This record gives sequence, structure tokens and C-alpha cells, in this order.
Amino acid sequence: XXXXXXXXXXXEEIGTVIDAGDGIAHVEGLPSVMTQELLEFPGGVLGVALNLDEHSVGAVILGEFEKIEEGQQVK
Amino acid sequence: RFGRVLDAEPRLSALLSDYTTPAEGRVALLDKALVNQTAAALLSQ
Amino acid sequence: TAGRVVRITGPVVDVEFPRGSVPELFNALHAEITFGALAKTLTLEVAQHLGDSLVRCISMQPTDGLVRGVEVTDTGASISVPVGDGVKGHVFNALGDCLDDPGYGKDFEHWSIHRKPPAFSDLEPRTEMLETGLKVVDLLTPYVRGGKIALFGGAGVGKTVLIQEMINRIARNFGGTSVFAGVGERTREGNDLWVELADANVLKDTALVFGQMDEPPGTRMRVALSALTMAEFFRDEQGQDVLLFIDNIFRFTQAGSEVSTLLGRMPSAVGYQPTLADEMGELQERITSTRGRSITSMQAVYVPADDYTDPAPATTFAHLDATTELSRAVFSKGIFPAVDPLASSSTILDPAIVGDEHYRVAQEVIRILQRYKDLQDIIAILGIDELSEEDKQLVNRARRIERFLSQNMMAAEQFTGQPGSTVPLKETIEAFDKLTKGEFDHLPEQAFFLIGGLDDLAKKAESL
Ligand SMILES: Nc1ncnc2c1ncn2[C@@H]1O[C@H](COP(=O)(O)OP(=O)(O)O)[C@@H](O)[C@H]1O
Ligand SMILES: [Mg+2]
Repeated sequence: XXXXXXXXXXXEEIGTVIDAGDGIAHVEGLPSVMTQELLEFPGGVLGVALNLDEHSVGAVILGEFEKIEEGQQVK
Repeated sequence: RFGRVLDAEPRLSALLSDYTTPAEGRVALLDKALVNQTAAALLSQ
Repeated sequence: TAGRVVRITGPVVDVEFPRGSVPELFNALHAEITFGALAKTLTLEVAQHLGDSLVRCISMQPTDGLVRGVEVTDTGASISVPVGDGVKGHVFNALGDCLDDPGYGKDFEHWSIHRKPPAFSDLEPRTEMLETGLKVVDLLTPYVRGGKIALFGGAGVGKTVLIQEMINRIARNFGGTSVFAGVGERTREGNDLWVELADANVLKDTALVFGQMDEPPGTRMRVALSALTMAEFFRDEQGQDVLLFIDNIFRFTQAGSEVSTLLGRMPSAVGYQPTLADEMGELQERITSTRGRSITSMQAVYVPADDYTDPAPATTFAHLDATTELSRAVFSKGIFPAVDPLASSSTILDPAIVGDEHYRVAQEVIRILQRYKDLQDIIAILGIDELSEEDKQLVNRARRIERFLSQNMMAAEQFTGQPGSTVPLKETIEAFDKLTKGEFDHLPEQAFFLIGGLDDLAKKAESL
């Protein structure tokens, strides 16, 4: 019975930059992102997801980090 | 009795951790799965 | 029921488990990576408990492709390596996977790589000398049959040449069974060794475990334990005498530091992990010749920036019975194998073990070279001519003694084309006694380079 209840309860992802500084960024969301996945930001900028914490993902920014700012969508 | 169940069932206990998830669905699931009306009322409270 | 990944930081991975099903330390866990051509099964080793049913693990493979939330299953046992007489002749990695034959060894007996060192009561010190046939080693740093030997040095001064030379000096004739642990050395050398041991037909009597540089630090530190397990199996169960070559053991501590910085532990001195001495000791004390059986180990130790005071070499110095120390300066002089006579040491160089004739000559040579190394500060400015005669007579033969310690090793034949030379102990003692007493002071220094014995010295001098 417990298994069926657990299944009943259990029954394109986009993240957001919460912090950004000097060539590194932290991203919220993206539960299904792979480590060292090549993320992309709105400004036509890429990033490498080095650290995956329990609440946010650390991404080193490749290229012009100037174009990144808090509240940007990352995919 | 509910405490005995929640301790004996580790997976159900982990699922019962809901402060990060939407509390409404957690309450619905707990009520559906879980009697003394007042004890279950306190449990949902 | 099983756990889930919840954090990833490089090779280190945190996993959450049900309330009561947390794995013990050093247990092995399996996880899946399914991206594509990068897909593989990761082995994680439990290193810490973080509380709240969460544990921190070291990945033996690169974590690239590992997504959060994937399930992780506990094997209930430590990383296990195959052991048995069938291990000999093949090449393995840290996880017990054969590289020459992928399925090989799956059906063999498996031993955990994590084991406690032998009881103190079963230890006994060794004193039997080992004759290698190298003049400087056999004279000033006599190795011990069943002891711990090490070769120190910086980059590009003769680790590999001298290590394969010692393989030729011992393993080529050793009646027992050899194990070779390549801990973070270059892979090309591993391939060269795998080819050479087959050319010489020694392969069938030795096992090889490789953990070369490309591998992440987590396995790069466990490779040593993986090979040591097979060595101590051959020691304790088969009762054979064993040779355990390891190159390079400094990379074990370096991988320890890499994983330490990720585990979150505070740094020590210049940037190594804490418990550095504890990890190195837990590794080294297992390599010991218990009563009635023997495991002769030769280790290579890297020394960054030639800083012999770096905590890692300074720590590993304590576990060794014989310590040959290479030097940049001696290498620049054209001396080979470039051993520093004054820094190197051996515990059995005492008259009770090696005899008076050997000890007296070794100590007189050390005295001459020490006086030379003290006069160097003047030699560098004013030349030899300023010295008084008691110092000049000494320096003239000091230079010759220094150069005569060189030898044309068998391994160097592939670079210089000159054949190799082996000399017996007695002839070396005779030669250095004659040198200290001055019976060869009339020959030029260039005559002494890379000779070998005395008859070859005469043959070379005659040509000049
Ligand atoms: N007797 C010798 N004569 C000429 N060259 C030598 C001799 N001994 C060592 N060498 C040179 O020294 C090098 C040793 O490199 P190696 O010991 O592998 O350095 P590392 O282990 O620091 O990478 C070899 O490439 C070899 O050419
Ligand atoms: Mg080398």
C-alpha cells in the first residue's frame, strides 16, 4: 500500500542566476543538469557547470562575463 | 503508533519531509495514506 | 532500497541514504552515467559521514556526466582486487579490471584493499645486505633484502632509468614473485615496461597494477593499496618472497591533497592535507617483512622544486631503511646515476653487518667528499690553486672519487649505446680503498667517467 501511495504522491527546464562575480556565476533550478554541462545564458555566453550543490549550481563563465547579471535565464 | 510507522518506514519518512516541497500536496498525501480523528488532525497540523 | 546523489564537486560526491541503511566507511558504491559515449558505471568510495544519513564519497572514475538524483547502490564491502597465483603475468587497474583481458580475474578470489597492518609482535628487523652491482649503492647505501628502499629526486634526474636498472639488477634474477605498482607515473613508461618484461621473459613471474596520471585522484591514491594487497597476499598466503616496486609514491600524497581540498578539510602547511603522515603511514607500514617472510620494496619519491624540505618527502623519509637521493647539481656535472653521496643513507652501513673493511672505506670516502663540499665555497671563486697542500691533495682525489662513483648502467645502453657493467662488492671496496690511499691519483679525471670496475679503468686510461 505504501508504494502505491508514494507513486500517487510522486505523480526544457530553465534556471535563474542568483549570484554573479568575476567570471563565475551561481544558478538556481536545473535539477536535471549534468556536471560539466555546457550551459548557455541569454547574452550568447556559455558556461561550465563545475559544482552542483543541494540548492544551486556553480558555473564558470566562458567568454564575456560582463554580459551576465542577476535574474537572467539559463538553459 | 504513527511514530512507530514513520520510524519503521524510512522511505515513507523521507517522503514525509516536505518543507521544501508544496505543503498542500504533502498534507493531501499524508491524509490519504494515514483512526483517532484528533490524532490525525494534530498530525496534519 | 538505495540512496541518491545530492551534491557533486569534481570527483567527490555526496549521497543520501535511508535513515538506517547508511554504508560503512570505505564501502564501494555503484552509480550510472548515461549521457552517451561518456556513459559508464562509477565506483565511489565512502570517505566521510556528514550526518542526517548523508555520506561523502571519492569517485574512482571521472564524474563527468553524473546528474543529481540518480540512484546509488551499496555493495556492502570495500573495493576488492583479485588475488591468486593466476594474477601473475597480467596487467590490472585499481578496481581489479584486467586491461590485457577484460574478463580475466572475475572468477578469482577477491581481497579487500583496506586492511590493518601486521601486529607489532610479528615484526622483525632485517639486516641481510642486497648486492645490486652499482658502486655508489653497494658502497655507501647498501640495500637490505626484505627492507624498504627509496629513490628520491626532482624532475628529470633519473627515476626511470635507475628504477628499470634495479629491475634488471634484482627482478631479473630474483627467485620469487614481483609486483609493480605504477602510482601516477606516465603511461608511456608503463607500456615500455609491459613490452620489456615480455622481451626479457620476466613477465610471467610478475604482476602489474597501473594508475597512471590521467586517472582522477581518487583512484590515483588507491592504486597503491590495490597492488599492496596482491603483494601481501603473495606474502602471507603463498609464503613466497616478494619484490614490490612502486613509482611514484609521492603522487599518492598529492592525490590525497587533491581529494582533501574537495572533502572540505582545512589545509595544513604549504597546502597538503592533514593526516598526511597518517595516510602515508597507513600505506607504508603494511609494506613490511614480517617474521619468516619478506617483501623487498623499492619506491620512487618525487620532490617538487627540488625542495627536499617539502612536507611529503620529509614525511616519507621516516619509513625507509635505505634512501638513495638524486640531485640536480650532480646530474649537471655529467655524473650518472647522479646519487648524492652525502645526503643518501642506509641503516645497515655499520661494521657489525657490512664488516670493517667496508665501513672504514665508506667513512673515509664520506670524509673526503665532505671536506670537498665544504671547500666548494672557495673553489667556486678562487679555484683550486688558493688551497693549501693538505686541502689540494684531498680535493684532487675527491674529484676522482666523485666521478668514479658513476657507472655505465644497463638501462642507459638504449641512449648511450655503451654496454652495461656489473661489479662485485669486493672489487668496489678495493677500488675505493686504492683511490682514497692515492694509488690512482696520477690519472686524469676524464678517465674515471662511467667506467665500471678497475680493469675497465685501466683499459680506458690506456686510451687517453
Ligand atoms: N647514465 C645516464 N646517461 C645518460 N643519460 C641518462 C643516464 N641516466 C639517466 N639518464 C637520462 O635521464 C632521464 C631520466 O628521466 P626520469 O628518471 O624518467 O625523470 P622523471 O622520473 O623525473 O620523469 C632519461 O631520459 C635518461 O635519458
Ligand atoms: Mg621516472
